[PDB]
Amino acid sequence: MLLQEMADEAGLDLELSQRLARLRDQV
Amino acid sequence: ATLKTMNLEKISALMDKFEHQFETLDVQTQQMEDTMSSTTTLTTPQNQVDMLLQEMADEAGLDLELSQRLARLRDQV
Amino acid sequence: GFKAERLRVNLRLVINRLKLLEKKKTELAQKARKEIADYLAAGKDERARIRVEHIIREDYLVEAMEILELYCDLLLARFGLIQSMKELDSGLAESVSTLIWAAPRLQSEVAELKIVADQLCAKYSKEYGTVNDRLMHKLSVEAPPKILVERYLIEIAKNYNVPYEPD
Amino acid sequence: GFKAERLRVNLRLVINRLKLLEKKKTELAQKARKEIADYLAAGKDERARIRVEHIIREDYLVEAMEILELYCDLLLARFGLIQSMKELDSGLAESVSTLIWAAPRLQSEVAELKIVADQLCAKYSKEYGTVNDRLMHKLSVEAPPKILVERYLIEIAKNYNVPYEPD
Amino acid sequence: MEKHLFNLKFAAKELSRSAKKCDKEEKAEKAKIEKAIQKGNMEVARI
Repeated sequence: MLLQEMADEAGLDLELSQRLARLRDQV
Repeated sequence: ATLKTMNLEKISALMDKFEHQFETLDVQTQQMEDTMSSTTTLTTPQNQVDMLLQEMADEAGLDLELSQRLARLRDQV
Repeated sequence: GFKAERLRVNLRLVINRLKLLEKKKTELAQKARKEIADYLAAGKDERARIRVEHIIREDYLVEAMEILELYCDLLLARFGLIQSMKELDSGLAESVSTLIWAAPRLQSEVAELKIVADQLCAKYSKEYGTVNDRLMHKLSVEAPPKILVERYLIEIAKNYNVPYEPD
Repeated sequence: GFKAERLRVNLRLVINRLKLLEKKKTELAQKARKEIADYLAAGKDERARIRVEHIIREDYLVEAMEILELYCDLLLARFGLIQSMKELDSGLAESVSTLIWAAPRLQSEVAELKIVADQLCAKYSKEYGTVNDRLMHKLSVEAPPKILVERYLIEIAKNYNVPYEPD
Repeated sequence: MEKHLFNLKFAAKELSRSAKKCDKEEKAEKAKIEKAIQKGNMEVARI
């Protein structure tokens, strides 16, 4: 996020744990 | 240099933020003036301003009670 | 603890604060019936009905304040009996009971009713560990009837010469 | 958590913000119907149809804002019942339900509806873990009908004295 | 116990000065991020 912020400031333009936990709970 | 440090997307975001902040500031000054009127309501009665406008418009030739009735009607129901 | 001079001072402050609030809120009603007439002239009717509900609540509040001013002046007149006796008089029971009742209902606009009710509860803690019904109706958090609202709109339209059509 | 004074302050802020947005968007509609007439005078017709779709959406948005302003003023009138009761009144259910519904639909232009809907959900979390149909139609993300667009063009052409031919 | 009290107060001052110099070096490294992105060095910017 810090690289995204300081690249958008210069104008360059370049959750998951819950999903994988529920999928481990499934199988 | 200036068009890479300030893109058209950054101009668009800056201008949307400009416009929305002046919207919020106009809401601020609206409620400010509302309080500044409500604080000094006793020095500006509405009837005196109305009759004064009627007088000074009739002088220039432009040509533009209830509390008791509503109190009795609240007494009725 | 009950202090008599504190109760006398705060009753006089209640009288003065209620007089100023009566004048200010009648002037605010003068200001706002004109904008209700402006909504009626613009044609929006349910908007004017809701604004009329606001102004009916404010007028009930003004009549409630003059009832409480009457009762606080009654306590200032009978303050000798208050300071003398220890048992609550029958001529004082209505006033003391409705001021203790109406002080939480009017905590925001008159902050001295809290002190007056604390002094009256400290004076009569043996009785309280009656209330005026018209005053309870005017302090009641209840929507006014629609026929009252419509009637209110009718007289606003009559004073400001705006065509309005009821239900 | 529900805080009543926060909800009252944010309802007044919603009323003020919606009044300012109504004035500003009606003025923007005044500005943009002239350029729709300019496209009709230049001869481009489908371009004017798409601009008319924009202005129809803006006019539906203005009527939606006055409906929400009516409902927020209704909550400001019945705020005593809101603060008193714990069960949702039948006269309040429509207003509370459509404000909780319309607050994600109007998150961008009125940022205080998010706070108002959070306070209403915190107040009535026991009921919500109804909505006005005309208001849902005006907030609906759906293209307006072509006959409405054509009709809209006809009155723009009539006001600005431009020859236009429908379908 | 006065020697250990002096050492504990000196250790608290050393930790506070370490926090100050790290908050200064954060601003220095952010200025270096800006200069590296202006030069176009993304691996230097990530470092």
